[PDB]
Amino acid sequence: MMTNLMLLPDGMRRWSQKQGISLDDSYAAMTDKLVEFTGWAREEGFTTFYVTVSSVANYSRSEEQVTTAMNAFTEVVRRCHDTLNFNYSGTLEVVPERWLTELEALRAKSDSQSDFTLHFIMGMSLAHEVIGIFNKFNGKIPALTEELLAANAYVPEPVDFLIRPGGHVRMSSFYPLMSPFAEMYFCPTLLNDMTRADFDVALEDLRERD
Amino acid sequence: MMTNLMLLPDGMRRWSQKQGISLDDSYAAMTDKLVEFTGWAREEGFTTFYVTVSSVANYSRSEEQVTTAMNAFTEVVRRCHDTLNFNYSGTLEVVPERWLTELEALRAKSDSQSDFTLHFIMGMSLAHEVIGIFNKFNGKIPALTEELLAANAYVPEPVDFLIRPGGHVRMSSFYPLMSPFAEMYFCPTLLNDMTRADFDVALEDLRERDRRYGLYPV
Ligand SMILES: [Mg+2]
Ligand SMILES: [Mg+2]
Repeated sequence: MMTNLMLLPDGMRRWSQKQGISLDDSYAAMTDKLVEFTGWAREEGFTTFYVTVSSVANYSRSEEQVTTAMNAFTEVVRRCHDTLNFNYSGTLEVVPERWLTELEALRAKSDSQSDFTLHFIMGMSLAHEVIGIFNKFNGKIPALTEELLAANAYVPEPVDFLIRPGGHVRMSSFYPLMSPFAEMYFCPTLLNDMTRADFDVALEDLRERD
Repeated sequence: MMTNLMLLPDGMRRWSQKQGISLDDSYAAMTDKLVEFTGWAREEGFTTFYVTVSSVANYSRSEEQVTTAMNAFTEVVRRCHDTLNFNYSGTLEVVPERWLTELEALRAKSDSQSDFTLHFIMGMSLAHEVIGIFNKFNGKIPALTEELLAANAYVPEPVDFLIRPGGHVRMSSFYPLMSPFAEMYFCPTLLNDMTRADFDVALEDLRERDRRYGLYPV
């Protein structure tokens, strides 16, 4: 029975400024924090933990900025893939090949028998998502159905809860297409400053709406 | 630089409970409030004021509830259409045809030369929107382009700012397809309790935000 959580990581540049460290070191703190967060989500019973790694727009950051971020996200998977199920999706054509190749090999040997999945979405953008689905089925089916759309969306199931730390109240190209009933939670805390208590009080807020 | 604004109306049933009045009278207050809000948005220089009238799910309400709501939204347009440009879009097949006929007549009588547009989206639901676009172009084009998608989405441009009163921190069926970087503002105030000051401080919050569009500052 799916119960799933989506995180929109944010605040690494601001944290690097706050701490007086490089962007690389802030993204290293992000890797550590996302491993923590993945374990919190698993402990809390979520069946999939979705992490929005990147938008299409993000890949127009500088080459160094893209490498910093993509390496830091991939390092989460290097550390976790042997003890959870790893999957990924998105507008893969904008993801630099080096990261796609590495993430695919990690996916291929990840722990497929795990009841818990870490799922990365890369290159998020509703317009690119819809264009890809259209082009796959164009002329090949009589009509698009809700089932076929759900089976081809980047996020493969409805998202129950979405958390965005870092102070910005916006989706920034990360909205999950097939989640009309998702509950959203925003907080100012930068991702790298989030504690388990911060996560727990976010879940109190999210769970106490229903 | 030009900006637009979208409002997600919410809170009519709770307001009827709070005020001790019928749902119909709460929707009458909503009509009054939306006429106010439309004027505030125009005064603030927004090019278009978008109102998310309904989701597809809304049309599973009772027939009386649907008529009450659709009449109350249409009354907004009856009152203001003569001095602005009115347009509408959405999953129109789920809207009872009476309202489509009246709204089309009001659009025809509205001021197409106006520098301000009131735009209603009805039957919002991204799955239905996408399915409608697919079925329109299926087998008729070699590939879907961003340009064609933008020209056929319910909301005809990216939305800069959207406001959701009523306390729910969620987008329901109302997230605008072609707005990756819309700023969202939520507040607990029920729509029918919102004052001009409430609107003004929402705009302070929205306008102060640093919009980055997925990039870092240069
Ligand atoms: Mg950021
Ligand atoms: Mg409501």
